Amino acid sequence: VQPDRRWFGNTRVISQDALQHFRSALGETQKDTYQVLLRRNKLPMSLLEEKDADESPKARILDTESYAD
Amino acid sequence: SYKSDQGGKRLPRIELVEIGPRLDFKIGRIHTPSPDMVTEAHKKPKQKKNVELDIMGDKLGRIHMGKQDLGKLQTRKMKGLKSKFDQG
Amino acid sequence: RIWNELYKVIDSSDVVIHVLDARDPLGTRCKSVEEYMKKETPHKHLIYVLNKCDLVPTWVAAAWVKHLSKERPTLAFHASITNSFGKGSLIQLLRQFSQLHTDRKQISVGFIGYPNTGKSSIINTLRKKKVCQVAPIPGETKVWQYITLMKRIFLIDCPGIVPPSSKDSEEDILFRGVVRVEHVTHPEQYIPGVLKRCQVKHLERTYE
Amino acid sequence: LPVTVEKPIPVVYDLGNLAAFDSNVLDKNDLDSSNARREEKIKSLTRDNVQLLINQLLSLPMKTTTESVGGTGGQSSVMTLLQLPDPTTDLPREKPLPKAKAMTKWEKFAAKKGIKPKERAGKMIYDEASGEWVPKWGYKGANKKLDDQWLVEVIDPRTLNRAERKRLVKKNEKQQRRNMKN
Amino acid sequence: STLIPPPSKKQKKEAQLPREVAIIPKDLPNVSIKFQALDTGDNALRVPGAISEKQLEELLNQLNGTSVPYTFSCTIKASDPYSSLIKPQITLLYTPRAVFKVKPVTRSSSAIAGHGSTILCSAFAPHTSSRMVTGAGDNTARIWDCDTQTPMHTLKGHYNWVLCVSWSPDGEVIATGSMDNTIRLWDPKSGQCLGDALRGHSKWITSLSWEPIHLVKPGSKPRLASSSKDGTIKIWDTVSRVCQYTMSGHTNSVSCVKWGGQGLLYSGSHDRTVRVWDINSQGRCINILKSHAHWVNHLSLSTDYALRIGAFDHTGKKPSTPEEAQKKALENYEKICKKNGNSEEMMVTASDDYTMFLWNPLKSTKPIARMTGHQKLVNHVAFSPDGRYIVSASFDNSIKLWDGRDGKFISTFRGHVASVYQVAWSSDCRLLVSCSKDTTLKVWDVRTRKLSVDLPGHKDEVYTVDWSVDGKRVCSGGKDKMVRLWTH
Amino acid sequence: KYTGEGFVEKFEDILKGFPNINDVHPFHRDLMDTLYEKNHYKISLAAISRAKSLVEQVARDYVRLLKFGQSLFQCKQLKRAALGRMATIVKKLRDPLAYL
RNA sequence: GUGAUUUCUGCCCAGUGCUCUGAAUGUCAAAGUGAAGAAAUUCAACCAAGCGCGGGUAAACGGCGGGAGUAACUAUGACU
Ligand SMILES: Nc1nc2c(ncn2[C@@H]2O[C@H](COP(=O)(O)OP(=O)(O)OP(=O)(O)O)[C@@H](O)[C@H]2O)c(=O)[nH]1
Ligand SMILES: [Mg+2]
Repeated sequence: VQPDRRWFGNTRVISQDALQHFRSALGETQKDTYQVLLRRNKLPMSLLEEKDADESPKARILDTESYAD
Repeated sequence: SYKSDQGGKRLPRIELVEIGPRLDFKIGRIHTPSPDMVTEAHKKPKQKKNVELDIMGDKLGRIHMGKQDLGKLQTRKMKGLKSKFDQG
Repeated sequence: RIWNELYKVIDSSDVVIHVLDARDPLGTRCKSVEEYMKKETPHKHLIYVLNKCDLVPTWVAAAWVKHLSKERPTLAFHASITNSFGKGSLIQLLRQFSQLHTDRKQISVGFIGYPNTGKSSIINTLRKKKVCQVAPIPGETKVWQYITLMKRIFLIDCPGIVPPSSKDSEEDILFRGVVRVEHVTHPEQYIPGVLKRCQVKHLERTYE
Repeated sequence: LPVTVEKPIPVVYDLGNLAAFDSNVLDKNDLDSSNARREEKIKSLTRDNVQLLINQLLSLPMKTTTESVGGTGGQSSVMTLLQLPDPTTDLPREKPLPKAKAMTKWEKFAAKKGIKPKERAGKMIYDEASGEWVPKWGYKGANKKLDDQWLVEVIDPRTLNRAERKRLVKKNEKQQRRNMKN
Repeated sequence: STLIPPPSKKQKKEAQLPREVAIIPKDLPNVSIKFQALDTGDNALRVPGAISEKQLEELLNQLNGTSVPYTFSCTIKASDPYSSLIKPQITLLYTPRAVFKVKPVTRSSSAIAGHGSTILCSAFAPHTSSRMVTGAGDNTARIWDCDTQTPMHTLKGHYNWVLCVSWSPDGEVIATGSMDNTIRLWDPKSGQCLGDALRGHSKWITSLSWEPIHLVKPGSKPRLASSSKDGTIKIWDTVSRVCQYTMSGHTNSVSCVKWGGQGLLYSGSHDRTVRVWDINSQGRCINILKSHAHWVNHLSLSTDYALRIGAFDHTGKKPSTPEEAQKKALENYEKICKKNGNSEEMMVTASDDYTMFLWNPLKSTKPIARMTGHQKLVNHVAFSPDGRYIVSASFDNSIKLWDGRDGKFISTFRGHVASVYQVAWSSDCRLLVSCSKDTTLKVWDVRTRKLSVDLPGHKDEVYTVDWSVDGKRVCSGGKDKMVRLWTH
Repeated sequence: KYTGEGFVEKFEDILKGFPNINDVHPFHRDLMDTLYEKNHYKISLAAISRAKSLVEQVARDYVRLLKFGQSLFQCKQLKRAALGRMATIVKKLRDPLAYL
């Protein structure tokens, strides 16, 4: 493997305007039962998920009283 | 442009001022384009049915089910649906 | 041995059709794999075909197509070779699916469902000759089989599956025809179910 | 005071050029070269048009951003810009469209059979003794190595090698000229 | 980079038609509207139509008898301020504006060099934005002339890190709580060691707090309050430099110390319990509140903004005598606090169980509400200067905005990609800046719950953020050993 | 396969022996609550139940991997990898197995 | 070719697919006849073959999304 300046270069940046646009365009789906998918347009999907919840999951009790306490 | 008060802060009332020049023009001789050159000078550089690109990317396609008339399809004449074998 | 044919057909097939029984479709539905195809293979299409439609009234069949067409396309069929119903509707929809993938050199469509629903009979009526073996006994087709039509679309039939639901009966599998009734041991303990499902008026006219 | 004004025939717009096209009725005996009230008519029959045009321009979609100064592209967060549609009037080009499709006989030979193009990955090779990556052509290219070798092991052979390279270079240039003449 | 999908063909052919210019037609078919305030006022039956939204303001001024500004809204359904009929008898709700506009903070001034280690804490002077203090990972603090972007008056005198700096609420002295358990005071204009290092704690100092000016004896100076990892809460008078009297209620480390408007210190600790001390009772805790499940970090009061400046309003003036000073400070506190006429200061708690609690420790010992919805620990919480908005930051990259009166949920501010370490309000309670574990700082516009600007320029994490009092500058700094000032 | 069954069977006897503090009787429930800390009691058993599924998935995957091996070396390495991941799943239960 | 009988109007109101008693004024390379004005230019008429006109054919090579608009002339159906 030769040395090169690619490899140590960023490849897939994205900006805040695109992030906000795509995130706002995931609560307007309106699925059609007669449209089928052909391609999916690879996107960073772990940044556009996470609709708001109301739960706030349980806290870890093991960090205060382990078991010998 | 000045404040209007008839159209809110969006649309103002505008005013013009004449700066220059100020010319008149009368027609002289002309030389008109030939048909071939006219058809060769209006060219768009060249840079899909049922296929659409959604927002988010998402190349999608329509499938267009037909019309389905079940007025055909004579249902099978099973023996229990024939009243001839009625046990009375 | 057959769940290894299922995933192989799903892998090789561009478009899947899930076949149901017009008598009771919600029992033969076999959801259980649509969650899979949705999670791991979203680029596959999965339409419904509801055949054996000449064994139910016409309003029943229309109602079932309507109530099923709120998830997938769900065409309605009747598979004989000479006298069929729906062959043109299926052909002129496979032609659409083939035009959409106009740069793939061929498309494959796979038939899946419970046993004894008519997967082989649909291929036979589409092609108009006896291509794959059909028989009233459940376990007829055992391995997958390729079959060509139109030079650009292949059809694949496979054996019929029953998802291993750890509930819901031992005597429901019987009445969704899966078991070869020659092997159940005391077959007289199941007749109350037949009396419950059917009508007295209908049962009185067939024996007589 | 009114930001609006009515005209019988509706003005046509080209927002892609910021242009209006009015086709209402003029008065031949108003704009004559000697009429006193000439400017007070021109400047107003054009001012109503400009009013309609600003009304139309101040209602387009706006494009905001969240960047800041230094942004290599353009606008920052404190600039709203109007998204202008495309022009419609067919205005002629100035040069014809570019098309030059010659096959040069290599694109014919390579395509009769199945010679595909190369991946065009990199320019370096690996020299074995020494232990460097020694551009194949681009700095002391592996070609120009028999030139400064400290012995060749058979007229000077290195100069003959240079001549044999130059012959192929000139042949390639001649082939190119011939293809371009075809 | 990743691109927004391009517009289609039919959309391009659509975008050329004539398009939708509004006209404000006539337009006074008059609707009877109900002018009603937020607190209690419903003041009284007027029937206007489509009139100037700045004339509604004048209506209210001449009606309530002052000619002030008023913001408006309707039908608290989507609760949005002819614009009431373009989309669709109708009521009207209003709030006072106290107009003092703060332009956003967009650009970036010079990246000031400085210490030789990371920068831990930073604070702005309460009287002018021209000076500003930073304590850093070396054994020193520094003062910066923000007027010319230059250093000044480095304050040597510790021998371990400086973990918190505070500028007294009169602009007279600065206090530096350090790692070595000393506490030192310094003169702004000179830079000399004002005495020796106060001490008495066995482990490091976590937080400091000052006596609010509207309670200090005129002719005297405010006092201190110091938290320490050992668990003690110590008081200090800055003339005799004597430990007045300590408090030793908690058992684990204590995180933060406050000082209320009636003389009630509040303190949350790593013992999952919030205690309410007292100063008129020589320092015996009168209330213990145990509601959280994990330990507590960064308690925060409802008036901790007004209590931070003490008669130095947004106009940069000064007092000449404690007589006028005390009246100005009382006026400030009443302007901020008096929304029913009582001392209705509330408290908000932030703990490692993802949930915050809304206390009114005076009226009762029960929480008014339990604010919940985060998914990781909540590191920081803050009240609006006018007290009717709570903002909370958390290690799950989000920020949440709650209605600060009863504790409802309003909105979420997404946009960071790493943990949010702290947040900060502006003077007019309309913007909000925030710093994060990744580089960028972000400015949010609360009036619409969106992102206004996103400013990078640091190179490593960012630990502090401080907006000025008159909104002129924003200071930040962190792991890259540079100070940074952002302006408009 | 044999070691997989071994660990799974050592865990089943723990998951089927303890008395399921929820839905027994609101007297014994509260007594065991004041005696063993119901939270920790349920947490340790959920830890063991989770390990029981992790081990089974590891065993299931590495058999499928082995059936494509082409030499004694590679097959042996896959065996050791599987047993090591099992051992490392188990060695994290030092605290729950000591409380239980 | 098929394989008793009974079923077998099959995805083709597909006419450029497997043929021609039938055709046309839809077009039409280049050629040739008419007009303007000094002339390049522009326009009228005549037109070889394929493509729109149509009959016809049943195990039937291989070839295919349907229904409208009836070209605001197209650079091999650039469309809607
Ligand atoms: N009444 C009626 N019976 C049908 C219809 N279609 C198929 N059948 C009967 O149902 C049985 C279907 O057998 P198959 O076509 O092999 O069904 P399958 O078991 O899903 O197909 P395999 O993949 O070969 O196993 C046959 O005995 C047919 O006689 C129908 O449309 N109507
Ligand atoms: Mg079968």
